[PDB]
Amino acid sequence: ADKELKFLVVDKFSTMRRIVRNLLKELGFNNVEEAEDGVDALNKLQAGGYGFVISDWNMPNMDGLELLKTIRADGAMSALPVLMVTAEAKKENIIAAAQAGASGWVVKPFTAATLEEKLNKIFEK
Amino acid sequence: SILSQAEIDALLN
Repeated sequence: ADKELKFLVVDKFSTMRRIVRNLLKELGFNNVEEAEDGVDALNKLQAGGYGFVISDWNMPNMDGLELLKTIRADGAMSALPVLMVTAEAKKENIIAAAQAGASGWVVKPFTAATLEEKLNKIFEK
Repeated sequence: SILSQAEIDALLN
């Protein structure tokens, strides 16, 4: 993929954001921005420039599902890739997310290999 | 019902 692709990493924990950012760096992706919740994320996204979103599920203010639905209904970002990275793993939620258009899902804790593979996968697709 | 990465993989990845 375009090494210049702009990623948005959304998670309440800076440590998790750090992990994701580092792995992206490993893959050759350095154009990364961070967000603490769905609202901040959406705010940045609407400002323009993004090519990929990595987000947690349960978040204050605006959760991953709402973020996802909002993105999918947007006139410009409807197809924006959205990778869920979260501790959440209930069948119901996987379904709802699948239904809503999530591009992928990685369960925390994840191995570097897992995240990287899923990433590559989405780029595929 | 908790799905494993593998299981989830079958529907989302």
